Amino acid sequence: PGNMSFVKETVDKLLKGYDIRLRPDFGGPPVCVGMNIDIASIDMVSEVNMDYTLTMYFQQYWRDKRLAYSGIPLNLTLDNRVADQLWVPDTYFLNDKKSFVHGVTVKNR
Amino acid sequence: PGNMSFVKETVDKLLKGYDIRLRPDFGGPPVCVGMNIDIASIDMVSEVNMDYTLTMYFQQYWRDKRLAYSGIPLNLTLDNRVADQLWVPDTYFLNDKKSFVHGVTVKNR
Amino acid sequence: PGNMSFVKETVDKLLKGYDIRLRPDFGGPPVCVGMNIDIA
Amino acid sequence: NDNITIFTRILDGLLDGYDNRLRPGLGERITQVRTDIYVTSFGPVSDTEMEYTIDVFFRQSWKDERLRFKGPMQRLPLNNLL
Ligand SMILES: *[C@@H]1O[C@H](CO)[C@@H](O[C@@H]2O[C@H](CO)[C@@H](O[C@@H]3O[C@H](CO)[C@@H](O)[C@H](O)[C@@H]3O)[C@H](O)[C@H]2NC(C)=O)[C@H](O)[C@H]1NC(C)=O
Ligand SMILES: *[C@@H]1O[C@H](CO)[C@@H](O[C@@H]2O[C@H](CO)[C@@H](O[C@@H]3O[C@H](CO)[C@@H](O)[C@H](O)[C@@H]3O)[C@H](O)[C@H]2NC(C)=O)[C@H](O)[C@H]1NC(C)=O
Repeated sequence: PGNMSFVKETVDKLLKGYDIRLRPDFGGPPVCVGMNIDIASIDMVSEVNMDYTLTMYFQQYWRDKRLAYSGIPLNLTLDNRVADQLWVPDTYFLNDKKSFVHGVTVKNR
Repeated sequence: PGNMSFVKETVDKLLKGYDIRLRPDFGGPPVCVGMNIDIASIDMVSEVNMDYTLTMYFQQYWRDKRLAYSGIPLNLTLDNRVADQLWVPDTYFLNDKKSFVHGVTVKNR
Repeated sequence: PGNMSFVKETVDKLLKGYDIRLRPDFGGPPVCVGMNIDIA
Repeated sequence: NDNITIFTRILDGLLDGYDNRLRPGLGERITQVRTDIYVTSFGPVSDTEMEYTIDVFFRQSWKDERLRFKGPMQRLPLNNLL
């Protein structure tokens, strides 16, 4: 019943004052980003182009103390627009030639 | 006073409170969108693709009682960026495979 | 002066009240636009 | 005359404080999304890339309790910018 307002204000309290610019524990010890990949498929492998095309689900885990909450026991899934309101690691693929994130109906985040 | 400031305030009064989320005469009789076309060219026709490429000037014409103005005899022409501040028909091409509005210099609207 | 603040408050006074929707000398005579091209 | 005003008033009063980061029924229920497809055209199929193109209207429906409203009419076609 009142959970909706409770969780809304919880999330607002988390984001209010949150700075995108600063990584977790800025100035302190480094943040540990754990990663998983689930390979969907490998597309053409090209000798002529000396490349291959890969499609995958790519996941990253880290802990940010600024986002801790206690009133709600749920693992809270949020609409993907929140990613623009949070710090996320700048991981990039050093040997890629051309790549894109999928957006079939909404951007796949 | 003066045409420049007078026109500015007239347009502001038009757009003040203009709800783009409601069509003209919302709830009432349908709005009649008259339209006409000037074809620039049919660029290519392909049997292997079963398609053809068409370039055209596409125009639409409708009343919006909210945008009626008085005291100015001119037909006001505005910068195309007003198009993002106005309601416009959801017209689309059912058999279109791929299309774009031209954007060199500034979007062709 | 060369003060950057002086320039900032000058530019802001140009943009304050500026309306992108209206062409220069709106209602008046046409705007003369001079084209020029350098072919690359 | 008045409907285009009372509905802007209603809608503005319908999503003030509305949070789109949250599911409808986030805390209490599973969200049943009724879905449907109309295949406008099928194909072409590509043997060499092992793919096929399909063109569809993709239709979804669900109930969001935040947005129930009372007014002179029972269905609103809203601009997709909403
Ligand atoms: C929210 O997500 C967390 C993610 O960590 C879930 O934590 C889960 O906790 C359980 C209980 O410790 C873990 O179970 C594991 O199971 C085996 C034995 O079956 C054992 O090898 C491990 O020691 C461990 O206990 C589980 O791995 C862990 N993660 C997941 C994905 O289940 C938590 O349950 C979630 N909470 C809710 C309410 O959904
Ligand atoms: C503002 O634009 C409107 C059009 O949106 C202009 O009104 C149109 O003016 C023309 C003359 O310039 C009228 O044409 C005449 O119409 C009849 C047939 O209806 C015919 O007997 C004549 O041969 C002549 O073509 C036209 O009817 C009139 N209305 C429309 C809907 O086109 C108006 O002049 C513009 N005003 C300014 C100040 O630029």
